[PDB]
Amino acid sequence: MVKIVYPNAKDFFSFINSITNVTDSIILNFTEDGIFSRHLTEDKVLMAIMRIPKDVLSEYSIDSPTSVKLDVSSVKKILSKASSKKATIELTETDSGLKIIIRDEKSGAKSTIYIKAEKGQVEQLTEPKVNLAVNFTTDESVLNVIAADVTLVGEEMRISTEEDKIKIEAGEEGKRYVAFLMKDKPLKELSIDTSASSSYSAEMFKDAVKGLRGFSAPTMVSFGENLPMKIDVEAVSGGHMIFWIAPRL
Amino acid sequence: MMKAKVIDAVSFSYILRTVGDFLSEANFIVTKEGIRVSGIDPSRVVFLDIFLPSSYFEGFEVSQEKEIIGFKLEDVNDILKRVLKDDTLILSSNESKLTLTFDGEFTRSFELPLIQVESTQPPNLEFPFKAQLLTITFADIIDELSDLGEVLNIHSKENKLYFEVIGDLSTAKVELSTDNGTLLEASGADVSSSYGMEYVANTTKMRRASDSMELYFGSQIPLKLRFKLPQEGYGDFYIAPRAD
Amino acid sequence: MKVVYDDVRVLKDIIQALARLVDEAVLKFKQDSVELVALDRAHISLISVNLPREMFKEYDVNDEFKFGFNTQYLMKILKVAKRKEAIEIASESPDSVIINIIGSTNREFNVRNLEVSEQEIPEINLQFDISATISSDGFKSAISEVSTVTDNVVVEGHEDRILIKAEGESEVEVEFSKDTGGLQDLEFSKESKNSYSAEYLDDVLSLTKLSDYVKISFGNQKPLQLFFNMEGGGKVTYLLAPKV
Ligand SMILES: [Br-]
Ligand SMILES: [Br-]
Ligand SMILES: [Br-]
Ligand SMILES: [Br-]
Ligand SMILES: [Br-]
Ligand SMILES: [Br-]
Ligand SMILES: [Br-]
Ligand SMILES: [Br-]
Ligand SMILES: [Br-]
Ligand SMILES: [Br-]
Ligand SMILES: [Br-]
Ligand SMILES: [Br-]
Ligand SMILES: [Br-]
Ligand SMILES: [Br-]
Ligand SMILES: [Br-]
Ligand SMILES: [Br-]
Ligand SMILES: [Br-]
Ligand SMILES: [Br-]
Ligand SMILES: [Br-]
Ligand SMILES: [Br-]
Ligand SMILES: [Br-]
Ligand SMILES: [Br-]
Ligand SMILES: [Br-]
Ligand SMILES: [Br-]
Repeated sequence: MVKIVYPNAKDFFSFINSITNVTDSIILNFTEDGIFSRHLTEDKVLMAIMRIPKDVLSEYSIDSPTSVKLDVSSVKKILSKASSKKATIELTETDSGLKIIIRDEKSGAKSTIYIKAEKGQVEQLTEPKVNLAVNFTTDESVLNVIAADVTLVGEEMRISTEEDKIKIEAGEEGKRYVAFLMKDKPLKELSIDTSASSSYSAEMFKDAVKGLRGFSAPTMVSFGENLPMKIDVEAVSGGHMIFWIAPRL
Repeated sequence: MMKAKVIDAVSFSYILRTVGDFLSEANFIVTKEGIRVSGIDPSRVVFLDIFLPSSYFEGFEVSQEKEIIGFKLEDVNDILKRVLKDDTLILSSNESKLTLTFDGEFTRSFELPLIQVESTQPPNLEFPFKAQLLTITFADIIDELSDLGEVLNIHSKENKLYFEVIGDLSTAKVELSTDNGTLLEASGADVSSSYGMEYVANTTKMRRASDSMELYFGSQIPLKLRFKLPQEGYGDFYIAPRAD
Repeated sequence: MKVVYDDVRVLKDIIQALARLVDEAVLKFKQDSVELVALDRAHISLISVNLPREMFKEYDVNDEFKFGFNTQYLMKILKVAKRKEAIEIASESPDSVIINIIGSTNREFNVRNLEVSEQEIPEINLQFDISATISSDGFKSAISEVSTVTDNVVVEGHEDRILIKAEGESEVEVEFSKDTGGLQDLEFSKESKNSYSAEYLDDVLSLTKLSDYVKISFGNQKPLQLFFNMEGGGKVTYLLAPKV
């Protein structure tokens, strides 16, 4: 038996949907610690990590750890409409692959989706070992405003520290963009260890933050001097959605 | 070098969105009394005239007697579509750049290089009929009718205003009067005219920047729509009548 | 004749389905009720509507009046109303129908009456192997989910559950049973299974807004019946032939 039950189908689908902004071929890893999925874009610039620990899970049964290789290109439409905040989500291994079971408490509907899937050896979860000197907390809505602003103006986003302020720049010709984020305007939290500055792909930042729209919890963003950007959110129902963005240069 | 701050950035953005339906490029004409935008559409049926008095702005400063700031409506509107619910807006300029700065949640600033836009202004007019009404009443009715035909028929009868769309196996009609409460004031002769529905329907976004409006028309003379903005601002739209 | 109904929204939900099914239809105003029976354009399904006079605010119909209309056109009229505003349908002349959308402003539509040829469909009583009553919202969700992956909605009936299914490249099954509490009522005679067009089921999904529950009836080699019992005595039935 490989079997997990997550308390909130809507939160769970937000994870699946985030990972989908990178690929439609998802690999779910059922480990001794819970479930995770990690995928990179073709250029290796954007990394998406879904990490759901077994303690936030309402049911858990993983006799032998496995990876499961799924194309969700066609089933994600169903998952999208069937996932209600009032529904629970079950993922169970079958001989042919996986079965997703959604139990709607409101409509009393039980939606079962069978997916063919290859089984593999469970891969490992490693994140970069870096010290990111700069920290701030905001919400999804702020990050999505910024993303839409920068992508309109250019293809590169420069983020830097300017004395108790985070500065964001874009545009590489006539049209420019500048934004300033500070404590309480709108930052929930801000920690500037040492002056730091970095540049990232605007498209990649937009794809990273576009997934966070399903999460209302505080979002943490960390970066360093010519280092990756980490974007981290904890779902209300448990688990983390994490994005790493490789720096330019 | 100028600087003008609008507190209600959202409403301001809907004025420019409306202008964008008629024009590709325009000039902000900036003087000590405020900002003016005028233009004629490609089909030459509509002339528009927007005036935002200095007092319309929270802050207003100019360095020149007359500053002309040319812009592409699509580009200015792409930026204005980025506006947040409670943002204030600061328009500022120099020789090369137009800057739009949103402020509220946080501070965000966009720069557009100026472009060279050929200037505009065409032909004071007597109208035999004038109506006054809430902009939302006008907007609702015109949105509803705009899907029903290509021509809007307007006529007055004993100080009553009628909007008509004559279709296939149907005819749509609305009666606007002071008695049924849809008009605030109406006065003038019994006249009749028709106008392009597309042009009239384009002005309906002014509902977000205007509470009150004035309507003037006559037989074979333009439809004038004046949308009253705060502090004596206006958005005027003159629409030529369809050949009789 | 003259009728006044206070929720044009309910009428809109019915005509929407009807407009997805057939070009022209007839609203038959009789002494006790307004009736509508229509075969879709391809003759594979039947839509039936009964609206008892009790649900109308005003009902002056002394003899049968036939309102023949273009379904797409009437759909345009019913959409000029947004929230809870009333609709008036009147007619002095048999060739002309007056529709009034009553609200902030009164919208008046003068419609030419259409001579739609009808086939006085026989009042057949059908024997179903199963009748299951589930939430209308649940039904819509199940149909929406299954339709994304198939054109063949397989419906399956047992003594304790009804199932809505896709069988093919993507296997999906939505269950409403005893233990899920999704089953409000069930009349069981025989174990049933049949497939129906997803396209035609999608055409009528607006009907799921008329009632809290839908009674679903079918059998092996039997057609699919959807019954919507509305809270005014109103009755809507959709009957759909087996696929292909
Ligand atoms: Br493991
Ligand atoms: Br975790
Ligand atoms: Br989706
Ligand atoms: Br429900
Ligand atoms: Br290490
Ligand atoms: Br997304
Ligand atoms: Br969340
Ligand atoms: Br535009
Ligand atoms: Br500059
Ligand atoms: Br000009
Ligand atoms: Br004038
Ligand atoms: Br005159
Ligand atoms: Br014209
Ligand atoms: Br609008
Ligand atoms: Br003219
Ligand atoms: Br009768
Ligand atoms: Br009856
Ligand atoms: Br749905
Ligand atoms: Br039943
Ligand atoms: Br079957
Ligand atoms: Br619907
Ligand atoms: Br009935
Ligand atoms: Br029937
Ligand atoms: Br069929």
